[PDB]
Amino acid sequence: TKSLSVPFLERPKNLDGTAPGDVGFDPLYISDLLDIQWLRESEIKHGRICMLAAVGFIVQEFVHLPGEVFSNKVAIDALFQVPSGGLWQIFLFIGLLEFVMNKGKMTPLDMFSDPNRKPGDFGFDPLGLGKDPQARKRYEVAEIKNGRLAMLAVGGFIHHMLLTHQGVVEQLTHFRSL
Amino acid sequence: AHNVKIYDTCIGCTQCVRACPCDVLEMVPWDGCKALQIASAPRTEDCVGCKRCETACPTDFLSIRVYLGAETSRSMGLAY
Amino acid sequence: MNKDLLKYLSTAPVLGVIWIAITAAIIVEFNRLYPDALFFPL
Amino acid sequence: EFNNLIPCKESKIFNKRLESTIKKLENKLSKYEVGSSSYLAIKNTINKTNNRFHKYMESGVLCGKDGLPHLIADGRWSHAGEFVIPSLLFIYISGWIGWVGRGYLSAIKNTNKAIENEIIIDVPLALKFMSSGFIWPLSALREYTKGDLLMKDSEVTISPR
Amino acid sequence: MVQKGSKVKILRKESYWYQEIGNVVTVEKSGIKYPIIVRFDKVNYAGVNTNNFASEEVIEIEAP
Amino acid sequence: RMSKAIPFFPKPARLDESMPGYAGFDPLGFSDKFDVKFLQEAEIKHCRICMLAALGWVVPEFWHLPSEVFSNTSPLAALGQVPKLGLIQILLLVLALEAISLDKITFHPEKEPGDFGFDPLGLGKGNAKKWMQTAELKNGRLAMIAMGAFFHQNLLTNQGIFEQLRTHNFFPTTFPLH
Ligand code: CLA
Ligand code: CLA
Ligand code: CLA
Ligand SMILES: CC1=C(/C=C/C(C)=C/C=C/C(C)=C/C=C/C=C(C)/C=C/C=C(C)/C=C/C2=C(C)C[C@@H](O)CC2(C)C)C(C)(C)C[C@H](O)C1
Ligand SMILES: CC1=C(/C=C/C(C)=C/C=C/C(C)=C\C=C\C=C(C)\C=C\C=C(C)\C=C\C2=C(C)CCCC2(C)C)C(C)(C)CCC1
Ligand SMILES: CCCCCCCCCCCCO[C@@H]1O[C@H](CO)[C@@H](O[C@H]2O[C@H](CO)[C@@H](O)[C@H](O)[C@H]2O)[C@H](O)[C@H]1O
Repeated sequence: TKSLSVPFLERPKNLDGTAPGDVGFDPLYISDLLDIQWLRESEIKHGRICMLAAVGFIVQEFVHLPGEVFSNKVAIDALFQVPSGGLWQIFLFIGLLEFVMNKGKMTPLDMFSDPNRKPGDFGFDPLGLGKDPQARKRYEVAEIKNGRLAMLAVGGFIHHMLLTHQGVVEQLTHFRSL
Repeated sequence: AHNVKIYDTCIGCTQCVRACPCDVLEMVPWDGCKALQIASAPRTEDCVGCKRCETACPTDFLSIRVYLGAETSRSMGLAY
Repeated sequence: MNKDLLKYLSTAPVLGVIWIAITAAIIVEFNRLYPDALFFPL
Repeated sequence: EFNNLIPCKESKIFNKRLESTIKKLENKLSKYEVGSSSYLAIKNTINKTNNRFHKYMESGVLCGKDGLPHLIADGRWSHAGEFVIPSLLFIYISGWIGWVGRGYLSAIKNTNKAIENEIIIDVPLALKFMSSGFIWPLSALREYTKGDLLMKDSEVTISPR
Repeated sequence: MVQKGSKVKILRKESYWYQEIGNVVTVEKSGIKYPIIVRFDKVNYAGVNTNNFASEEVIEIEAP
Repeated sequence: RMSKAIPFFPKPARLDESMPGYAGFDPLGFSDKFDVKFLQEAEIKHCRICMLAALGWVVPEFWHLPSEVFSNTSPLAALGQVPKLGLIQILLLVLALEAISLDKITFHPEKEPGDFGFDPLGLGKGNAKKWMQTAELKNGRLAMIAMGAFFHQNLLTNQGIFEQLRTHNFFPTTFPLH
């Protein structure tokens, strides 16, 4: 009857230990307030963005596109340096992706209207890495664990940059304390 | 005197008669409803126009209706 | 968390006050950090 | 046009308002000791006042002969921030509140707790609707064309005529 | 045919529930001027949710 | 079942493959509420106006009437320059033509949308009707988009389309106009 990760709390009813990444961690019982399918989708999506963003923060410190506009090795400062017109094109393209990927079903009321729709699963496996059922099941957990880690990392990266105004690697090499 | 009329939607519940503080109303035999009775207003010269009868009536719209009219000492409720 | 207590926290006036207080706080905090916005800056 | 108005940065009355406001605050400041909490409070008001006047000066908002900002709300885009953009923001938010509230009402009518859920909110159900408000314009438009937005006149009660 | 369990639309204009739908509760024998008893979800201004109607004053929507 | 244009949306209920210019594209579902024949008439009328307007927008840059008054290659500027008596005559023609369209939709609802019996050369008579009907709509739809471009761009530049392309006046430096 108890949570696995927090053994002194009753297990949340919507966490049945089936979904990848489930160790019954929900001490605030958020999964009682909000729909678990929507929560799971949201978790994976936050993870995938942060995985890219983490890689983005590092690569942007070293590699750049041509021009002084696409310089700046601090990622938070680079946001305000690059052309604003370019940011709009990214935004509107993401909008199109969000619409197409979700087949125009973009809210907790309708996103999981089709029974076959599963959280995070857009049927995207070009190289066929998850052909093996057993391997795919491991990868599902790895995706979520890496996404979870990247979320916390990007939280760090951003707050470190706000505090120092140095790059990720720049800060490590020239570590200055508070 | 005030005019009191009873319409044919009456279900013979007796609540208007019971509500009336001036004994204006009474129940009389009828065929039109399951209760086999209808409200009647034989003594409207004693009606003060308080409309307690209408408050009591359960039908929609009302089956008893009070139209306020020519005032008398009785209808104005004067003890002087 | 206790279901009866949670039911009480779901009553109209309790949710009313909490939600209005959060909304009010948001407006206060916007005006505390970005004061005197007569118009959208552009 | 707007010959009766002038940019607030070009306005002598608008500038005099700054001077007179600050002059009053500096008189108030002189009554307190440097470093005291009172002194610092007055200094913050002086800084905040300066920031406000300079912000309006740099904005290109027009000033009247009173030396106060006057807003133009006729639709011209050079004053979009004064009314049109606030308006779009208001409509988006207010439409959201209305749309999610309408959605919740309809959901609970299809239950046995149609009345109970009005005075004791089903909070999970409410949050589901509240979360879904961001595309209310499209939702509302489709609902209208589907014939699901409105009841027929013959299906709503009316009084005698 | 209107009978117990029928959904009916109300056509009496002075009714609180004019043009609304109620549920038939019973139909009285014959000779009764208003034999169809209907129940509603909404209460009227007097607080009642039931009233008697004639056949002319109602029209059936659903079957039972 | 599904729309051709948007494969993850349902087919519009009141449109069919038999209709000219059908791609099953009606996501907002205006064909469900409004009369389809009326929408078809409306679409064709817009199509025809914009095709003439688009061509009329560009032809003066190559050749214009022999005078100083008809020499303004910016079309919205030209509107202010040309004789008012001339514009009045254009207006009266338009009013006359709309009187005929009004008469069609009011007193002759049997007639096909856009059908004024105007085919001097018999181009879409026999076994080319479906084709030409589609070609009319496709070219009209293109012109409608083109007129959106032409009008708004002229507002910015106060130039004709070819004058804008030639001078490379691609970006708005003039907004806001007022
Ligand atoms: C036109 C552009 C567009 C469109 C149509 C969509 C559409 C969608 N997005 Mg996407 N998104 C976009 C751009 C877009 N997105 C961009 C540019 C990013 C950054 C990469 C994202 C990142 C993103 C995330 C992380 C998530 C979505 C989700 C969604 C879905 C729910 C949207 C919603 O309810 O938002 C309305 C907004 C709200 C209800 C509240 C958030 C308010 C703002 C926008 C951001 C909050 C920031 C703040 C710091 C949050 C933390 C505060 C505190 C708790 C610590 C919907 C399919 C969600 C989803 O799929 O869940 C299942 C989801 O979790 N999107
Ligand atoms: C979801 C709730 C909702 C919606 C969609 C509407 C919509 C409307 N109202 Mg109604 N109204 C409401 C609640 C709502 N109202 C409430 C609670 C009251 C009592 C104060 C009223 C009292 C009222 C009056 C007196 C009038 C309207 C009118 C209208 C119409 C025009 C807009 C307007 O004047 O609003 C004005 C309404 C207000 C200023 C009241 C405040 C609205 C509150 C803040 C909304 C409550 C939201 C709810 C608590 C959210 C919970 C959702 C959550 C559980 C998911 C429009 C159909 C007018 C009309 O008939 O035009 C044809 C009109 O004269 N309304
Ligand atoms: C301008 C008028 C116009 C009209 C009346 C139509 C009408 C139609 N189109 Mg066509 N279409 C148009 C332009 C138009 N289209 C353009 C420019 C394109 C190129 C993208 C297309 C591409 C297209 C395809 C691929 C298909 C259609 C189809 C259809 C039919 C079904 C969809 C529908 O109901 O749209 C009605 C929608 C609108 C009129 C747009 C909505 C307008 C906004 C949201 C409201 C406000 C607009 C504006 C501000 C009002 C100004 C008023 C004025 C006084 C200034 C219907 C006959 C389908 C069909 O079956 O063909 C037979 C179909 O498959 N259209
Ligand atoms: C200006 C000009 C230049 C021209 C600039 C030009 C050519 C460069 C354009 C660069 C573009 C193509 C980059 C594209 C940007 C790609 C973005 C960043 C992708 C966003 C991905 C998201 C973040 C997905 C998130 C999500 C995922 C993870 C999962 C989904 O479920 C949900 C969503 C939410 C979609 C130069 C270079 C010539 C120099 C000169 O000096 C000036
Ligand atoms: C632009 C502009 C202007 C003007 C404007 C105008 C003039 C307007 C009008 C408008 C109009 C004339 C309108 C109308 C309308 C109508 C109707 C008929 C409506 C309806 C609606 C509805 C039905 C809705 C519903 C809803 C939603 C959608 C959301 C949520 C809630 C609800 C449910 C309520 C000005 C100058 C001021 C300023 C500048 C700009
Ligand atoms: C002339 C002006 C040109 C500019 C027009 C720009 C608009 C472009 C339209 C894109 C297509 C929109 O199509 C519209 O999508 C939304 C989803 O976003 C659908 O909406 C559906 O899903 C949303 C959320 O997923 C639900 O809240 C809603 O109840 C449901 O109807 C509509 O059923 C569909 O009609």
